[PDB]
Amino acid sequence: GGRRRTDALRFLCKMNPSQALKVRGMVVEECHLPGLGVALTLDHTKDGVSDLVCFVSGLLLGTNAKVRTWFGTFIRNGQQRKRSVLWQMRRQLLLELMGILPGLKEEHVVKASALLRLYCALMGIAGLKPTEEEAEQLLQLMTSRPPATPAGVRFVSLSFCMLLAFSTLVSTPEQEQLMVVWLSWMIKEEAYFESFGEMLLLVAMYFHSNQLSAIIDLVCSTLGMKIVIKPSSLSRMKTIFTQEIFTEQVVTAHAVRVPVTSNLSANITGFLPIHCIYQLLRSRSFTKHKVSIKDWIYRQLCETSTPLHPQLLPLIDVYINSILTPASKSNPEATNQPVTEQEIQRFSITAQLLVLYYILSYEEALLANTKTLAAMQRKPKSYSSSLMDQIPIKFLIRQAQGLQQELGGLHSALLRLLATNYPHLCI
Amino acid sequence: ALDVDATLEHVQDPQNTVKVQVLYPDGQAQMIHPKPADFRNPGPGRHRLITQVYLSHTAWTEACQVEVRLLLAYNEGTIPFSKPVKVYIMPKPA
Amino acid sequence: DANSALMELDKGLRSGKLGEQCEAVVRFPRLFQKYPFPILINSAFLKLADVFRVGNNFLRLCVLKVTQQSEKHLEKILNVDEFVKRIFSVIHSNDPVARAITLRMLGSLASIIPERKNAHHSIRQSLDSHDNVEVEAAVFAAANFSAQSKDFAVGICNKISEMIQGLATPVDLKLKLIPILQHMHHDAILASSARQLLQQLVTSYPSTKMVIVSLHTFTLLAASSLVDTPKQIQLLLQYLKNDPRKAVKRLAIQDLKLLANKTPHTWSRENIQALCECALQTPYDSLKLGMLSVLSTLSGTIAIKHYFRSSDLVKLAQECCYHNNRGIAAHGVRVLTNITVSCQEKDLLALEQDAVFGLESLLVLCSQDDSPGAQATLKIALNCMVKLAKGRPHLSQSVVETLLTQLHSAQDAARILMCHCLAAIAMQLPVLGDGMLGDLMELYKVIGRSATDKQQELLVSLATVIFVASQKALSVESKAVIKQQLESVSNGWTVYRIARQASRMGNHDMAKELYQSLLTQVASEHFYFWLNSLKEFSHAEQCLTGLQEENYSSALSCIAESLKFYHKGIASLTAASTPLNPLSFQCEFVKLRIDLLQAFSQLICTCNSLKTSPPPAIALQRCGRISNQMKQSMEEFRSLASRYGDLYQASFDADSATLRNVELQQQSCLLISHAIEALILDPESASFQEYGSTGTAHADSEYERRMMSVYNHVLEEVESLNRKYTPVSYMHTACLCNAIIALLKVPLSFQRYFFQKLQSTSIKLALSPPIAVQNNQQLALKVEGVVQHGSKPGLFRKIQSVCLNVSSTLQSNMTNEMEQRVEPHNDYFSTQFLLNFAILGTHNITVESSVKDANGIVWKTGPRTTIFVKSLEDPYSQQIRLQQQQ
Amino acid sequence: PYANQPTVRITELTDENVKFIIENTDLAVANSIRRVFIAEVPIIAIDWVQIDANSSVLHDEFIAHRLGLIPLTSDDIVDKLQYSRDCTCEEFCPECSVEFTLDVRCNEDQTRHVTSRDLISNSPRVIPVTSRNEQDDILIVKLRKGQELRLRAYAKKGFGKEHAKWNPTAGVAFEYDPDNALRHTVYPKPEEWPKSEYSELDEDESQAPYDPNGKPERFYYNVESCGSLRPETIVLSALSGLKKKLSDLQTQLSHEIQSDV
Amino acid sequence: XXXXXWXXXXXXXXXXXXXXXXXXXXX
Ligand SMILES: [Zn+2]
Repeated sequence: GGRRRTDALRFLCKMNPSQALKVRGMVVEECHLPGLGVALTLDHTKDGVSDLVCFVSGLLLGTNAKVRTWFGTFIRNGQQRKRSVLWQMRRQLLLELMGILPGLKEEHVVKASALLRLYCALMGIAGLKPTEEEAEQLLQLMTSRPPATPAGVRFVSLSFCMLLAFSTLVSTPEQEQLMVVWLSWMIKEEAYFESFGEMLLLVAMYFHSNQLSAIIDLVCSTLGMKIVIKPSSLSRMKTIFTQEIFTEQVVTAHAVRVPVTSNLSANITGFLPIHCIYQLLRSRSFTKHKVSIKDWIYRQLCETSTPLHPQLLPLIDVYINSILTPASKSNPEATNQPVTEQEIQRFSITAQLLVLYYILSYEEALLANTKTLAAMQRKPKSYSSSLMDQIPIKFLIRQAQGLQQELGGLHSALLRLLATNYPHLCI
Repeated sequence: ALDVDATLEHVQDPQNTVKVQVLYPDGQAQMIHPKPADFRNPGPGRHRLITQVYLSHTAWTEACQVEVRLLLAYNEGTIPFSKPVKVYIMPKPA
Repeated sequence: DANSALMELDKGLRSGKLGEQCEAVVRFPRLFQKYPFPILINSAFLKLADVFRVGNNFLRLCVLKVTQQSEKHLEKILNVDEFVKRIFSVIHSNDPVARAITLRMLGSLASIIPERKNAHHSIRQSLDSHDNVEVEAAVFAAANFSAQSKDFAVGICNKISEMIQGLATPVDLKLKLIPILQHMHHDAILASSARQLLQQLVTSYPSTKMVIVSLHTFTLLAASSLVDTPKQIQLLLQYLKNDPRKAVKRLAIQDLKLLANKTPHTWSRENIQALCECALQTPYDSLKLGMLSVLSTLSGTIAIKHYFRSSDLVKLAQECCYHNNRGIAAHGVRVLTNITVSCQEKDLLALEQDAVFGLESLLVLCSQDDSPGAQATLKIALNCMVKLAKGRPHLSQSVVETLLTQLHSAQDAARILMCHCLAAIAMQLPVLGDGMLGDLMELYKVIGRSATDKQQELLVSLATVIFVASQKALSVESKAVIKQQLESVSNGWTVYRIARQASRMGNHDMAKELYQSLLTQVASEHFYFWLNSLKEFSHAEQCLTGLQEENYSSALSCIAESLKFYHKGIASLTAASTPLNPLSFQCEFVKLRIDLLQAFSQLICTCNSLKTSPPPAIALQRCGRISNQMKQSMEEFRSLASRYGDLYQASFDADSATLRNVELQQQSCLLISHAIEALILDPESASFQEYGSTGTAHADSEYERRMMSVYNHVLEEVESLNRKYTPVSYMHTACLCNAIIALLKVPLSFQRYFFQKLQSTSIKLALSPPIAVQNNQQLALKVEGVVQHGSKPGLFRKIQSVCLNVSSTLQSNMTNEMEQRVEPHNDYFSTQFLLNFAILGTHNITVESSVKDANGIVWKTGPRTTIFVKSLEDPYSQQIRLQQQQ
Repeated sequence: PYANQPTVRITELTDENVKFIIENTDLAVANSIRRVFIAEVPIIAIDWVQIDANSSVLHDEFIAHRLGLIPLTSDDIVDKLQYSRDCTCEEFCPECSVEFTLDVRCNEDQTRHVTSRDLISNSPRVIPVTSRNEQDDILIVKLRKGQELRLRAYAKKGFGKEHAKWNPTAGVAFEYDPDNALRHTVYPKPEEWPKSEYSELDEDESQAPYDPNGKPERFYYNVESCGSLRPETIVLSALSGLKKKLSDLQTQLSHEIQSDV
Repeated sequence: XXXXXWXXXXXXXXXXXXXXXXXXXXX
């Protein structure tokens, strides 16, 4: 019933090649005979990437879920047959893979990204089990060296999220060591952190916290689709980062080299680097590995937009605790220009209010800590009284009153600090 | 039974024009004609309407609503007359 | 949890420390925003009132700030009496600060306690207190309560009057005390008494601050209470022409500006005459500019028709047209342009050229300076000359010519605005485009790299006016533009915007080249697929330009090549569809274009199948298979018309231009269906008096002009060839099959909704009931939805009613067809449906969300959410039913 | 001084049992969870039988006792139902009870098996478990010719602390420390003791080395349902019920502290 | 001032177009 129809319509489209892929369009529209449409887009390929990759990427990744399920069931049923148009598709896709693999050229990296996300779609929805040659060529394409363009950043992000997504395509120690040497090469690279470094740091935090559930969500968000991963497949992946690749020392040293989220707010949702920095400061990791977080905290506080992110106040609180705990001493914000200049070039009012909140909370922590510190004289390191004269506390809380709804609990906590510490400003 | 109290103001002939509409959550839009006996007239241009309208339907899985509305009828069609008012109704099974 | 967070910030207000207590108080508005539940807002407000009653004055001020910030939530507390009573208990405090804070509470709560008489008495008593903060708070409370209650206003009007003429009251407190009379807009006699008091008050206290405040509150009373306006306008004009202070004149000017913005129709001719006479004999440019701003606001309304030869307004506009001040010149030009385009009398023919040359002089003055204030006057002048060109068509040639002559000798930042003006003019009058192409192309050539920041905007605007001006294609100018971008701009965003404008105006070969130049510049593969699809669409529309005339074989070749490229493009376009911002409109529009082109190709195949495949052996009927072929073609084209209509109804976020484009495509396929019907199927039944009343052809674009010209030509050919031939005719196939060529000769225009998503709105539609319901019971669909306005909520349209249609289809038909038009009140709606399931089994129900706008147009936009309902039977009822049946 | 952070790993989910592991919690919490599994998860069971006719060889108390032990489907209805003592009706009402009717007359020479198919509910969702739409039906009584059983039964809400007919579980398998690292039990001869199902030792080992710093965590469960509730619903309603008991005790303790102070 | 200028009035920047600008601008 199927082969005769496929041969008849392929002969008809051979007789009329002008409307040949219009019949592929009717195949997609009617959701009948998928292999016929595959043969139609294969037989008429005699610039860009190719038409086949666009066609099946649109099938698997389109808005229409019925077409996606129909093509996925087609590929799933075609896998069970003895090694027929599905194998022609796979051979064409493989020879397309070798057409760009060397690192990659700066113009072929987007083509490689599109092919790689096509393989994502195939192995995620279709249940396609790649061959040994397919897996070897795919992994060779994983470990390429892009020219560190934003296209290259997208390329390495997709490759890394596929290593997380499909850990069943290595199965060999040689591809394992190739993977980890590529990972170390990507880690020691500096221009990638301008992003990909946020993803690397966040998945390192998630394996250290043994989450392995929003790892799936991050992979699904980066690939842009839902895949069943079976996190027991990621069990060997966790031990590679946890014990060998992303140790606590190197993730702590990476935590300061990641750029801050520019103009972060409650509008910028999702799991941000500020959350990972807050989790590390909760565990006192920076003092445990002698890494300076003062510069990163100041740079993150200096760039904030008019809605208040809910993580900023706990981050400031745990940073102050990290300064004043007897475990060690994180360096406070310096008394000069990073505070005086910050409260004079055109810094945001939320930045000024956050710095004022940090200063007043540091004052209360100092006054509630020296009763039981008994550690060192340089451990408190109190701010100068001449500095506080340059801080318009009443003025800043006056602006904070007018933007109460744009701040989460910052105006409230600043009011509490003012009422406890400066009752002469609360008349 | 549902009791209503309508404050009709400046109605020329409320005896034969003012009608009560009950609208169930389904398509039922039963239209009730009040009798002239309970169109009280406490003043010039002021009228009071006190009817005990009657509501019934089979079982509901949840207390939905009912829509009670006064209507004005003319010699061929009817137009909305009062503010739409929602009343909660819960027909429990026997 | 809501109550858990309420207890979490409730435990802080017995802390004893004032800091944690004010913490607890000021956390309340965030709780109100998170949990807007009346039974919980009630308890929160009652304990806020309790801590107000027992707390110190700073806590009371914190409660006041919370109450001010939560004014929309305090209408839903419903335990008003005890809450207001426990706040009001500390009006009797001997502390004047506490009394002041309570008066500010009462004024803050005046929306929910009008006609509350003890509050009125407390405000009246506190207005006579000896403490300044208490009197100021009483003034604030009186201003709030007078706005919300007319019984408070009628006595407080007399009280405020008697304590204004009371000289024990100081001047500054008088100044604070005048604007209470603004809220006298309740009764006509109340407003009249307030106006009499204000008239005595202005002459009684002729201080500059007193006259400013009294005139402003008199005009706010006159604007709010509408039966005061002509006498207020004449009072303002009298004080503008007689009072010598500049501040009083400035308030009179800005106040007449407010009254002209609000109610321009109530201005008499005498008021405009008096304002013009004020503008003639003033010596100050700062006052004349404001007076001309008021007159230019009045000029754009119907007050000119009430005003109307050469009058004082015309002479004033001519005088201020030639003024050394640029703002005065801009206002005079605006008045002249509004007078010119307002009517068509014989007197304005002289001042038409005056307006043109004043526009040209303002262009030559405002272009070479690059001042921030010069760009505003330049925008005013260019908008005025756009209005002059559109309102009156014949003189547009001189406007275009002076823009072209000014373009070569102006600074760069001025050139973007003149390019915008020239593009706005050229889309309405197409005959002016081709004559200005050479000068604009030379201007494009002489750019090179002679800018660094405005170069990108100037490049995209000047390429835009090239594309609008050139109705035909480009041969060497395209290569010169390509070389200019390649040498100058490596920024691919400028290339993308220029290609976007090219595909907007139908220059598709240029767009194809620019999209080929852009495929290596993107980072995400999604934008790569999007750009590749755009490249293929532009290539296919370029391939459609090979239709010369009457050649149906070359027509088939060009349509086949265009179809090949165009659904290669849709193959690469659906790969760019994302879960977040999918390419839904683009995919539907491209699919409809594919279907239209395929139907065109099938119809040309039927043209050829007239002469080929001769008629059957039969002694309408006796025509062969071609009768059924045109029947199927008519059905396909009518289905295409319905699908273009449902795309129109499903868009709802497009411009007027994109909606007009979709309507044009729908009219195209409707025209083809009617051309089939009226001269193949049934010429006798069809061809009624379908004479389109082609009067004011207000076609906004050149593409629209071409489409309606093609429609008129094809309809005239169909009417002229209605019954002149037998239904199996060579002229019928020829005229229809050349109508195909005439329709496809004009290139397709991709509009803004294809490229930019503005007014992103949707329905969440979170319904609440495979669910199972008993056979005897009726299911209740408590369906609710929230709309999601993105950025501008009402940029093009606004939702008036959300029409929900729900129907039930058994055996997962359509028996529970229900409809309810619910109105969302806070961008949220909720209604409840009653669905009956007598037939046992799985019932697939679906719910639609149609949106009716302010104009009454139905837009089918909402999701089609489906849930399955199972009708399981009671075991007792099943046993009873089987016993009764058997 | 604060709460545990317990984790759940579920190793087997079936319509008849749930087999899960709770880690990082205390032994008392785990044992109380098991006790609420057995005793304090409310289900619907028959607790009011009116016998109208009983010609069977089994007397009325016997039939009523057997009817009480028939499990009924209780999912998402036991939460809506009030307790019969707490409801304000005079007799039973739909808001606190489910009415059952049985009327079997044996007129044939063959023995009539009165089963749970003959228990006819007035609620479509509270039905006997064997009547769900494989397994046979719970036999109530066998009837010979001439014998009949007509009765009206009312099924109400209760928990296993009152009567074992409201116990929703069959077997609550509970384990901790399968290798006896804590030496909480002391084998005189550990060699002859069989390994636990959750044991993590080799065949040569008999028990783990003694851990002096260890506490009981990693509690192993196998909650087999009798069919009245889904086993996952049994666990969820047990956690909710223990939470509710603790919250009620918090409320009464707060009132008592407020009244005393 | 054209009422239908696409490049002008770029205050209503979308999501796809903003990302496209960020991707094709700095390149
Ligand atoms: Zn009851």
